[PDB]
Amino acid sequence: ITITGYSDVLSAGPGETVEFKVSSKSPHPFTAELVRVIHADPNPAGPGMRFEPLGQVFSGTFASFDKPLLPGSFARVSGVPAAGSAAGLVAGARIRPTALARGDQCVMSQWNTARHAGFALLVSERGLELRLGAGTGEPPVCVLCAARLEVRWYDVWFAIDTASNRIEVGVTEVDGSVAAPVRHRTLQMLDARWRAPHSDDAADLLIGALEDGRRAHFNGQIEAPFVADALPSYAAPRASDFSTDALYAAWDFARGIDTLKIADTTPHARHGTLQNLPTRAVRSSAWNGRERCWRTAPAHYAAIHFHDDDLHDAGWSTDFAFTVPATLKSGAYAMRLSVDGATDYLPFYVRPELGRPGAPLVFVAATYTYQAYANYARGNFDAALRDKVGRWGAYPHNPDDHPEVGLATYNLHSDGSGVMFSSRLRPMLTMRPGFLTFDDSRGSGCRHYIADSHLLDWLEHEGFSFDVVTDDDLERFGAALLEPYAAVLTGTHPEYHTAATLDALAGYKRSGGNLAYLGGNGFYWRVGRSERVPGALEVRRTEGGVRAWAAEAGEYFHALDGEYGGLWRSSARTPQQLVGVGFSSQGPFEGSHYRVLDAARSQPGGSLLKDIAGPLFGGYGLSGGGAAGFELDSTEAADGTPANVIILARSESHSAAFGPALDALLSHTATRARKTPDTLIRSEIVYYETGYGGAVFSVGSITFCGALSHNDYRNDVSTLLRNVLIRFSR
Amino acid sequence: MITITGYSDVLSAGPGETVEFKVSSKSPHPFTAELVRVIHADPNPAGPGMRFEPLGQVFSGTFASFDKPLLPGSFARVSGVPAAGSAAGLVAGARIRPTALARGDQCVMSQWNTARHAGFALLVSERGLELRLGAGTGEPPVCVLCAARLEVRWYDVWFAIDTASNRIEVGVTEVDGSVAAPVRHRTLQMLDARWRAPHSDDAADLLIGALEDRRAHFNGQIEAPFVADEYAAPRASDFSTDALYAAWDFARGIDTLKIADTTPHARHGTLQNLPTRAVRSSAWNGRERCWRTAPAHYAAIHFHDDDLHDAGWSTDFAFTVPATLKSGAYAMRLSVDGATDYLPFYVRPELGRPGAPLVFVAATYTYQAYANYARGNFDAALRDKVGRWGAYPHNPDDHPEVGLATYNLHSDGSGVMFSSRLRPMLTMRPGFLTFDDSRGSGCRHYIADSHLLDWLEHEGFSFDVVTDDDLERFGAALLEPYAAVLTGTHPEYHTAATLDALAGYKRSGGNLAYLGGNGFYWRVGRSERVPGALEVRRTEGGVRAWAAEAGEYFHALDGEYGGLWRSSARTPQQLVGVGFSSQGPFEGSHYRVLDAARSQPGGSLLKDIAGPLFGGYGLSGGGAAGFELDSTEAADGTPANVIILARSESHSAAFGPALDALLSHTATRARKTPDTLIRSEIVYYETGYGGAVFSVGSITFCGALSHNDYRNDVSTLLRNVLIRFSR
Repeated sequence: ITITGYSDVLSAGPGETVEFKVSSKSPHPFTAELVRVIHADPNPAGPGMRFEPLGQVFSGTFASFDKPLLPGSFARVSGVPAAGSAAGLVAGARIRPTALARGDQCVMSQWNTARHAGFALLVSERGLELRLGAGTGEPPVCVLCAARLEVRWYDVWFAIDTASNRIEVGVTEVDGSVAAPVRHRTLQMLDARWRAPHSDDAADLLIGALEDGRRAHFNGQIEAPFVADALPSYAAPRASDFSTDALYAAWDFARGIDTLKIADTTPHARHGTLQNLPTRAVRSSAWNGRERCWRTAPAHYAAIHFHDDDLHDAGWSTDFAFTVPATLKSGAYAMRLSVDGATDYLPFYVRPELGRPGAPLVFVAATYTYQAYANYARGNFDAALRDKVGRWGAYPHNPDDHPEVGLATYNLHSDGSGVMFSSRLRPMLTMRPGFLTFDDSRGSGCRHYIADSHLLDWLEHEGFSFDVVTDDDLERFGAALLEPYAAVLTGTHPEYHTAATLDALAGYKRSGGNLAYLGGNGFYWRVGRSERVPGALEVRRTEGGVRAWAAEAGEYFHALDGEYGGLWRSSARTPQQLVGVGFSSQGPFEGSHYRVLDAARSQPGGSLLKDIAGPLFGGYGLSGGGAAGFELDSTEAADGTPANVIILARSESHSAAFGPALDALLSHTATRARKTPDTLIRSEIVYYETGYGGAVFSVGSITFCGALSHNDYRNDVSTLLRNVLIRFSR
Repeated sequence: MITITGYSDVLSAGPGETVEFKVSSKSPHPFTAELVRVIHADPNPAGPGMRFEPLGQVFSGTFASFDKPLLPGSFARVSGVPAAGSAAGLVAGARIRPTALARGDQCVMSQWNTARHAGFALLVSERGLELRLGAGTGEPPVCVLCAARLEVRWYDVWFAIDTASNRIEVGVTEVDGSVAAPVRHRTLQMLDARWRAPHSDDAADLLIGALEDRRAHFNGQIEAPFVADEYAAPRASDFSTDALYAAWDFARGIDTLKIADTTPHARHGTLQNLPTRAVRSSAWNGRERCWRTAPAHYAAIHFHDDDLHDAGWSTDFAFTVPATLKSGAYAMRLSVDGATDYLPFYVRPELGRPGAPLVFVAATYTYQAYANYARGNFDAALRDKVGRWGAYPHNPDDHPEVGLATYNLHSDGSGVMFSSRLRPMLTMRPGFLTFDDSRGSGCRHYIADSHLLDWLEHEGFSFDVVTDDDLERFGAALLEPYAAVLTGTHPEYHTAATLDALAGYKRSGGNLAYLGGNGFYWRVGRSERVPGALEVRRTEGGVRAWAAEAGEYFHALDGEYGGLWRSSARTPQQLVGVGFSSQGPFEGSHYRVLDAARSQPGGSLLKDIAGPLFGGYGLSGGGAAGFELDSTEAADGTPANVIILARSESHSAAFGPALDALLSHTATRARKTPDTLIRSEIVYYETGYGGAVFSVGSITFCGALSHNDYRNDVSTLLRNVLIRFSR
């Protein structure tokens, strides 16, 4: 990737600053040009790429620097002497290694590279290894304790004892009640192959990695590491076996589970800092199932889960800054970067000032959802799609070929556990104009930021001015930010929300506003977030539902904010309470048509179908060739669809590959309302008045907006949306 | 009409222990009780038919018949209290969430001296909120209606009698003021000496949830009732506490049957028929999910007009186990006027004093969870089949007076979380048929388990019997003396204690024979505080007759996290190597031997089984592999040394995957297609502790044992296993 980057914020209002951070592998400086993005789907059968060049609002040329991406989580303890004394050195931890086949993985190390002094305790398929620095002249001392370690809890340690002149390296299985508990040690004569360190041997202490030139990132859980300077007053030594004058450090990971800090409990207070956001709020060895909430039982959660592909905050220097001029209208923009024929875009949004709308409509860019899906390496970037990317001139870089940009919460880590965090402080290839997600046999295969530009393009063509706010903005400002608008429109797929963003949308309905839910599968998953950890989103896929992975029992509560994660249904807030329909069926990326219930034309809101002949409509579009496709929502009175709901149309004839949303099932033959599951395979367009003054219009299909521009913006789907927004702006 | 039925206080007793039998008999003649040992309880003409050993010379009696009633519907009784009110008047109210207003008058709170026509009652209905005041011996009661259309939401309800201003007020206000059209209604009526301050002789019990005139059982949640002696609803916090007659906080004692009064009057009460505690109250906002650490979010109780726990029937006779009566499955045959019933119980061996090499576990937790399951399938054809086969004559579908199963919904649509064993349990009767089985007997649980006990006796295997309740009490020590432990056809429901007894038994070096399907799936809650009650909350997902509400996942009885054992980090495969993977209709199919299996260890078990198929027959759905199926899953803990000896094939299309094993409708947790779940796998493996495990992973496996007079491949297979396990 010749040039890429990211921004610190994804939105800013008048007078606010966005910092852009670029990494470029060219020897020449790069150019940045401000553009407004109009249409981002490069399918020739569609409107194609469309920008408004705004080079005179902002343009620059800036020096190029190759900034690196370094995945893998670990903890650093800084400002510490080299551990050890003339009596010796002891260090250990309780561990659960989840992926020993991936090579040397360091539990704990302290390594002064220039002086070749220090220690390292690693695990691998060969067992437990101690590496001791031997000075300028000699290769490192290395002691292996051979053992076959499984994905289970172990105590591991090493002890250097000068008095008896021995090095001990040992591992013991924590649960003694199993058939064959592992207990091995290796004893080796010390023989002045080690001596007490000098003040200049000092170096940082790492947990989870080794810094001897950063490598050997650990996979799995680590709990209660400690370091001692003397013998205690065969079994594994632990922090409690020592008098506190021998303890160099004993870290208890249960303290500060919503922070990046690891606390030392000795009077030394040698605290440390986690890098690249490993997973806290996970079970530790004391967990027995009587406690499920880390907030009231921290001792059952005294572990951290490290992953050699964790990625959060690249730390890239800022190359240029941008302040929104008070005259620049609210909208979807990007900084176009250029070097040596290569392009990238840094997308961002200009947010209207609070209470000072610039248009009657406001669009919500579903950045929480974009971030949850960021850099989803789907394993689908094959020959046909790689070739399709060039023919259409689409964005060239896919996460499948570029694993250095990290994973999406829809991926698994290298140890097979679910990816619970997604950072926006890294290049987000999936949030790029012209990016293709699927090799769509019948359309463009576009999603999220790119699919949403179908709507923004259609709005501008049909003469609707609109402002833009993001999920972060609703998080910051609440319902007050939406209140001034005659209508709020969502993207194609607002899957991910916090209670604050749900509350903003609800409070907007209560203010009397109109809500146009123009997507499918909205309001499904909770995310967690925190002021302490900006730029990170947390997803825990609890209980059930349609999910790329399952959270483990007892790890259902978010680390960042302490809230119960998973499906919004599992926090008593169904989609149908917000928008009258809810996720009911999922299939492949293919669309179908709607059939008007013409009974609707008489009933309230049926005038919305004025100038749509029927009975069917919408059998076309840039997303799978059909206005009702991919993921579908339908009414359910038992989940809170209001009694005054007017079902205006219902989709039919999807392929057999469409199936029911698991969380709507009591069994494979019965839904929660005790219907057959096949009645879930349908998208229902509904309209209803909220009783607050305004109304709701919901389509319940992710591909609905992919039909808007069909046959040069003249089609039944375009007529329907014009009708809705004309109605909503009276 | 059920002429004679009854139940026992306990379902098992060891030497020197007593079982009390409680009978209701509608005959004017006395009934006889006779001890029998149950051999085979399946009345299918094509099978071994009913089979008992009469033990009338061990115990027989004759007893007077008494018609004892069944009275469903939960409520709270506060007794030993004066009649509420003062010369200034009377105020009473509560926060409620009514779940079924169409079912008629439902009493929030009442105190009614019937002889004196004195007291009050506040009720809700589709017509609104009604006050009834006693008016004295000569006159019918005063009634004040406040008309309103109430939905399933939280409301404050009240009435206030104020003599100074000569007004009666009845009112209801919707708790959530932020909704579009919040309900606020009241009715004002002039008092005019139509009510007067109570006298000491007007005293009577104060009820919450029903009226004693017992009728008008309430459906829904009640929170913070109280009594004191523009406009807003009065609440307990509005009163000086010496004007407060009582204010109950349901958050205290959530794991008890007691409701606490917070005034110095301490007018506590006792819940009847086991209403549902540990449920959300009005303050619940989603930040708390555990009642044990956030009681203020759970200060409501959910009443149901069909709750039923503890009939309170008097004991008619008792039986003490003689040291000479061997451990086994017995029953008390009741007899009067041509009518028969059976009261089943078990004789449990003494701890540490085995009487046989084998011990069988009667899965009484599973029986109880399914007790009196009214399936809606007792139609002409099955009613006709029941008479022809001479089967047990009474079905829950015809007798709602015996209450529901945890597989039913209450009349308000909420899940049935509790099942009492202190009531007639029609489904645990010899000869009771559950299904109209086109290919067999349609038998389940206690009756299906007797397929196995009959086969054991035929083949010369002596065996002792313990129940789930026994493992709860005694643990692995009760199992240790036996060379093998055998399960029933379907040990679905378990506690941490019963799982631990079986696991600890494996670690002691024992042999385990899992002869069923869908075992070790659901958690139950229980407590010594409430003997005879079992609790089920169907949390998260899985194949479930109903879904628990978010935030109500912890048991009231024991504070434990309910639902699937998977959701408490204990898969079936950790215990028996296979786990629930497919569910279908009551139909069985055959197994196919895995050709590798005969070579590696445990392959001798297939000795003298031709193959490659076997077991395409049986009294349960016509096949040894049917109904609910278990299979291996390495990701769920199937031990690496597991030997898959056979695998079922050719189940009907109606068979589908276990929901909790799915990440989506096209992928399992191990990322395979769901169709690979549709299979029963018989496995064998060594535990590493000295003994081995044999699991069949099929509910209908033992319905094949007696096929062709006990000579058949399934019978050969089980015989091989048990001789191996008893060497």
